[PDB]
Amino acid sequence: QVSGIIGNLRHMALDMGNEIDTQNRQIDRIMEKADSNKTRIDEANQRATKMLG
Amino acid sequence: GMDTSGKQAEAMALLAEAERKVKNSKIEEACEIYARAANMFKMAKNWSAAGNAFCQAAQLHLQLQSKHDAATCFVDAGNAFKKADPQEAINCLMRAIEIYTDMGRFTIAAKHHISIAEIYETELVDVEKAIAHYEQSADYYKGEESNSSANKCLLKVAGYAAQLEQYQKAIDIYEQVGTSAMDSPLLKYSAKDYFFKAALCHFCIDMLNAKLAVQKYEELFPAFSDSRECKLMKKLLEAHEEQNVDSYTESVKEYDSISRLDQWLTTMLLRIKKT
Amino acid sequence: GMDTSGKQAEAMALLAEAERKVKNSIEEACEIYARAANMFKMAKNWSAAGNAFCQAAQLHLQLQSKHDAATCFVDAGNAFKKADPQEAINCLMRAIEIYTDMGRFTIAAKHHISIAEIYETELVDVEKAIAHYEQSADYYKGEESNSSANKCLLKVAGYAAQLEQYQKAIDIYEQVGTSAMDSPLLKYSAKDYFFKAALCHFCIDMLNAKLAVQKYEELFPAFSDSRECKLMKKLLEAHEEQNVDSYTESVKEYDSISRLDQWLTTMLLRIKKTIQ
Amino acid sequence: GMDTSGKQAEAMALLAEAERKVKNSQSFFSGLFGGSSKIEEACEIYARAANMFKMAKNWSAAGNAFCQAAQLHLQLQSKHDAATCFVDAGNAFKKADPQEAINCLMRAIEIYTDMGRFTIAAKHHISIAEIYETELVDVEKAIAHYEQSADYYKGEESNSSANKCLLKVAGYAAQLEQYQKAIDIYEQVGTSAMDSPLLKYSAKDYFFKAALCHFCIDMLNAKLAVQKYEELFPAFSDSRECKLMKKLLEAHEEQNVDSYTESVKEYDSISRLDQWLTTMLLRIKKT
Amino acid sequence: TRHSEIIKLENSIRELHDMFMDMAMLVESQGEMIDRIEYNVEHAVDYVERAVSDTKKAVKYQS
Repeated sequence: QVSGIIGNLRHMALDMGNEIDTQNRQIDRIMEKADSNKTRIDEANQRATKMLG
Repeated sequence: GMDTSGKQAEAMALLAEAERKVKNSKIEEACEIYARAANMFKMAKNWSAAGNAFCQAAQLHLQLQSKHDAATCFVDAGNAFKKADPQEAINCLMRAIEIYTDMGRFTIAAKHHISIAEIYETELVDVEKAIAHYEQSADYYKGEESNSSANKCLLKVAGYAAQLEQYQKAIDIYEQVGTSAMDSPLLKYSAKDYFFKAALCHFCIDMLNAKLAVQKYEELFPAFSDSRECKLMKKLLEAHEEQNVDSYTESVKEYDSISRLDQWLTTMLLRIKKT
Repeated sequence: GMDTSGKQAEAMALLAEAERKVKNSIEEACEIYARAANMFKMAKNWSAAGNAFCQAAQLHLQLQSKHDAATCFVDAGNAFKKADPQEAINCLMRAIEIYTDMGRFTIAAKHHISIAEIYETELVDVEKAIAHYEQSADYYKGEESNSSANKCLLKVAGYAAQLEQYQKAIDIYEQVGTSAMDSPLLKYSAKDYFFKAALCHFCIDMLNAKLAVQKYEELFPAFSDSRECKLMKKLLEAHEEQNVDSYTESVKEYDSISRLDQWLTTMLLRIKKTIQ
Repeated sequence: GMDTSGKQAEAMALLAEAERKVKNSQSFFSGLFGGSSKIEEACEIYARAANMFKMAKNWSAAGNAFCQAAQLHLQLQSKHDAATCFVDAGNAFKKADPQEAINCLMRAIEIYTDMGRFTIAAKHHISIAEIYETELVDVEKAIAHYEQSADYYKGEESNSSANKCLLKVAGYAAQLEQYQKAIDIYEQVGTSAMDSPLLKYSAKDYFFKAALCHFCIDMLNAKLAVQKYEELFPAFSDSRECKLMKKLLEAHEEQNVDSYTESVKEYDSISRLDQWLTTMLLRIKKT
Repeated sequence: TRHSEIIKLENSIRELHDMFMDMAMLVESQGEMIDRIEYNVEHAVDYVERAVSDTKKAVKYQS
């Protein structure tokens, strides 16, 4: 019985992987975008102060 | 095919129109049109011209008042040139790293350092240059207190050094990583494996000090006794003590039967067995 | 090297320019100070950058800044953590106070934990570390953070059992076991908490320990199923019959079957010291 | 402690100053028409006082300050910020007593659904359901709140949270002696789970729950349900649940109570039982 | 046949250990990145809220 079970268990492990790695990659991308976004708004603020002087 | 020729013709026409517009407030329009031309050339599957246009647009943006956009353009140009002249891409990525570090973006700087090290090692045969970039990335991570990336970089550089016969630095790095993992709540149980790596280096140096080294490692980490790494170390020592052929062959066969030994591990094992 | 000298000169020039600007006179001075601090950091000379960071933080906070000032103070404290632990602790405490006044208890608790761990590792101080852990536990309780609250409770109970009275640790273990009883996922660890309490109850008296372990077994049926119940029964019987051979055999078997981290061995030795 | 006493005194002084400022705000507006800056300053001071009370660990005072800030900002037409302040007040009350939290969350949900903030409305409905479950035992109200929260979540197309609410609702319903709804929900969840390989394993538990729910009716229909589950999911036979239900049916065929008890004990040893499982087994043994 | 099943189980255990280590390191990196982005987004939202409040105050005072 244990043998069979462990076999099944191995399959489950693979299943988790099918998602995990991919998710991490996606996160990295959005992180980069977020940083850029912040800069952009900061730049906008600076531009908003350009006319005020 | 026809599609590639049409894409090339469209890219050439767009570049000519951009040149006409720039030749005849205008700086922003020139930058935007140059970026659009670079994107079109990239979509046209022309690597050299697309990379050159992207580099020119990045330089124009540098002329423009902006920093993050310049760094993004630099990294995109480096990625594009990844399949082109490596030297220009490396220089552009180094400049982007400097720009990032200027405002304190040390995390992205370390990431780009690791990227340039990776490209240098995979593309060219000179891997020594990548070692400096990896060390700089590790130092940046240590300054930022990133344990995982620092440990990965230290392990990679130690492995490369061991492949280069620099046993002292590799063994020091392996011991430091092992003790850090032991202190840390996680990765401690795997630290035994790291210890073996360090031991391997010492095993290549001498045999009479091997007994003292293994005794010190055992007393430092008494739980290491049940580890199969201690079994491998003692079996290798016993095999090397007596000049026979069966001992080392059966030891390597038995240890391989569980898991496939790494190429560097097997190379060092063969080197020690031959002598 | 030449790079370090150049960065140091640039930082000094920027500091002088900022000093001149502030003497003449608003955010330009703070920007110059931050740029000088970053340039000094580039040099890898961790020393003397923290001073620029503190100057920038003070100048920026003097003009009513709340969020940016707190972030700059946190950065200065992190910079000092490697350069000068005392300055890092001061900056972290200032940032904690500012953020807590702003209502951000997560950052305050994290900085308290960092101060406690730096005191435990770099310096020599446990009572202050315990107080910081308690404060972080209260802050995370305000946020109903179950994981951090449980971690802090376990750490506090362990430290108290090691050095302080055991009533608080015993109550914490009982509460954790009761909470985990309903939760299926955490039930496996629940028994361990009860086990810990038993050890604490042994520091006072043997009959009290017997009563406590009986109560823990009755409260949580699973505690009886685990072999730890048999181990406690054997230990209590050996103590009652006053036979060191049985105690030694039991501890040796426990060590051989399960590795020890010097905690259970220490408690067992403390229990055996009074066996006489 | 002395520090706690000092913090309480400072909080009381700040509350008195806020009361004076809000009192004088009306006079200033009448005499000069200075605007609404006074109300915003009073709300900020109330928030600071609530933070100080949290320093002193006073739930009631912090909740009162948050309510005052919420109403003051609501008078400013800032419906979103007023709803946020009401939500903060409800959270503060949850520490001591959620009695005010019920109306606070109701108002917050109404405000959020008026503008279209469906996710926060669903989360607040979930909070209301949890409050009712922990304070009262009236399951039906919690079920209704869970269905409302699920509907709100599906309104925003934000899944991965309504499904858990529906599963918890089905688990509650199974204990309330209702067959049709619980069985329908369990079978729907199972058939949805079989398609997804990750959740396919969890379908066996729902099939076993449905089989147990239908077993109380009679043995004949229980056997039909078991056969239907086996045909739909033959792999369910591999799980211990199918073996357990088959053993129970076989024991009941001969009224072998000792065999049933032995099987139940063996299953408990294999995996610790749950309150719902024990209740269902005891009810089944009645017939 | 006992040795075959024993070695198969050992190989499965070793593969599971390796996958555990890899995905655990990846999850730790993911947690570090999620913490960093949480801090960044908190700072950005606070900064934009302050800026928009200041802009609203300035425009209301001017008009």
